Amino acid sequence: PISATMVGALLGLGTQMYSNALRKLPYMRHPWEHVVGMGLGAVFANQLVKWDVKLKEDLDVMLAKARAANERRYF
Amino acid sequence: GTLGRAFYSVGFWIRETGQALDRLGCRLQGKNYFREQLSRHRTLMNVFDKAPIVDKEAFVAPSASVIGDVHIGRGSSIWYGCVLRGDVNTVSVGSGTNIQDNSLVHVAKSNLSGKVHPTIIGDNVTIGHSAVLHGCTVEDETFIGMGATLLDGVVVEKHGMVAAGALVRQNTRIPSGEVWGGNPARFLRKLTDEEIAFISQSATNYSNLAQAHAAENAKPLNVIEFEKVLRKK
Amino acid sequence: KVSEDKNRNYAVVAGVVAIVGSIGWYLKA
Amino acid sequence: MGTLGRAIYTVGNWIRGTGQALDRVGSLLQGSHRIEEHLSRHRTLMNVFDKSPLVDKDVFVAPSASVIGDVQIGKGSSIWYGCVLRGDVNNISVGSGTNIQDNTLVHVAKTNISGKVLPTLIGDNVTVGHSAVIHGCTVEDDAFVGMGATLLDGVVVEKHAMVAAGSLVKQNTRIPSGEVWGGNPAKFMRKLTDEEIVYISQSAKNYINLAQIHASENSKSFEQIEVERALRKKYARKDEDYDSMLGITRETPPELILPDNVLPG
Ligand SMILES: C/C=C/C(=O)SCCNC(=O)CCNC(=O)[C@H](O)C(C)(C)COP(=O)(O)OP(=O)(O)OC[C@H]1O[C@@H](n2cnc3c(N)ncnc32)[C@H](O)[C@@H]1OP(=O)(O)O
Ligand SMILES: [Zn+2]
Repeated sequence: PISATMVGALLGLGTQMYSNALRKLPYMRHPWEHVVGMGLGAVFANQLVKWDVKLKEDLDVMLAKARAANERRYF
Repeated sequence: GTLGRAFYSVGFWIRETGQALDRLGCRLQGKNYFREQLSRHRTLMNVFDKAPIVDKEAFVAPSASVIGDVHIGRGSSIWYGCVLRGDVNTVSVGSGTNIQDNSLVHVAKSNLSGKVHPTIIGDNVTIGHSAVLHGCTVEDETFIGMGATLLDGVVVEKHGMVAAGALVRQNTRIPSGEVWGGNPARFLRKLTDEEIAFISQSATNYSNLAQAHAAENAKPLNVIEFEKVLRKK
Repeated sequence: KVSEDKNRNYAVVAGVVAIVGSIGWYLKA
Repeated sequence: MGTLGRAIYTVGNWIRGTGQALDRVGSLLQGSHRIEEHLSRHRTLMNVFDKSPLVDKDVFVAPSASVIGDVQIGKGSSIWYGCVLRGDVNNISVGSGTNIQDNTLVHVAKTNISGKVLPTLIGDNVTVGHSAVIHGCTVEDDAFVGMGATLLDGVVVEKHAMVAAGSLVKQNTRIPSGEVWGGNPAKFMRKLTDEEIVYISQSAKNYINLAQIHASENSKSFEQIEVERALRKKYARKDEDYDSMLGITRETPPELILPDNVLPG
């Protein structure tokens, strides 16, 4: 389907083309950089997904402690 | 077509990558010869699949520019500094025809002013030095004066003569055996038989002269000049 | 036959070391 | 140097081979349609019919110019970019201190239609403007041919005469001294003021000076081109504030300084 890897690869390729266009260069100037950008974007998207999962776990632990501290009031 | 154009584009990506790799390899060996500014002029230049088709017995000066779909026939000659650009349409040159030094034979760059007319040059035609032909037909055995300009739509009927420095306005027809000249081009007089003989004999003399120049240009490049340029201080 | 610029050669070695080391870093983590 | 030097050289060989193979594959994918750029076959000076051009020591010939056949060019003259001097069927003579400007054609005739066929003679201190066309005619000393002008066979431009820019001078027409002719066909326009005579001389001398800097640039070798490219980049901008903090004064290298005779002042 629409995995993180594909979204990241597309974003990285688009980032290399956008950069070339902002510099008035042909869209495909230095194609090996387009390959590098695809790889880096894929890696970044997958790592962002993993980091988001980890963040949620940490937040749940923090929210559990906050609710325990708040429930201590009614003791 | 479109698929050929896509393969041509993707091909350029592979070539760009390979040439970059070669430059890397030369850099690791401490060579900078790829930084040398050498002329990228091509005597015959293609624009995708529109390439020039030149007969083997046609002389083309190395400094001349033949771009796109250009047809040069047998015994014809493209002299020093000439430019022929048929890209939006075609440019065809007949046999035994001389296009003299610094002449420009091209078609309209854009179709904004209507459909782009091709340029047709007939047989045994003489085109004088620094003449401008722009989307016009020039029939067989005609004489285009040097420094003259022919605009799109013009027809120079067989045995027509355009005087040196003339400006033949758009869509003008030059009848046979007439000499037209001036800006704007206007009928001057009729062509005499001696001048017809001169037309044909001049086209023949230039075919022999083209042959002589082709042999001196095809002589192998001299190594001594190369070593002198290389060892300068 | 031989590349003379020593500093260039050391830089090349450093770049290769960085690439192989990054690959090993991924491979062992 | 050393073993590491040899290993890196060998690896560079492998990378070069891979790069050229990839270039070949990319050419195949293009359908072989692109015509390959080749070494330059244009010859600045060429022989034809066992005739060699006789060119003085101090003559600027632009590498893109074409000097062919029986051409004589005298001291201090200059042949500019795109000029074609084809002396294949007759002689072309250029005097001293004469400039033939960009994209100009000079040709001769073997036998004109009627009358005695003559070679092409261009005298001393003559200015010929851009994209002029000189065909089998005579230009005498201290004359001026305007840019885009056309002299046909048998034309004589006399001393201190001018042909206006863009003119068409018909066959056998004689421009006498002191006059300027112009138009299509060329005809008398007015007399030449003395200030214009001084202008003609100044034009010839200015072009003598311009030819020097152009000739010096066009004859530099690859190494000197690289040296001057680096120097030009080095001195393109400045930080005189930081220089004054360091207490140094960066000076423009002499190879980037033009002589004063070509400067506008
Ligand atoms: C040191 C560096 C040196 C160089 O590189 S300079 C060489 C390149 N520069 C040139 O070739 C341009 C030199 N200057 C000229 O040629 C110039 O024109 C010229 C030298 C005829 C003279 O041009 P003027 O500015 O002096 O024009 P005039 O008023 O004297 O002439 C009158 C008339 O001539 C006509 N006019 C004038 N000049 C020309 C022409 N040429 N053609 C046609 N028609 C013209 C025009 O009709 C004018 O009005 P009308 O009678 O109503 O027609
Ligand atoms: Zn000629």
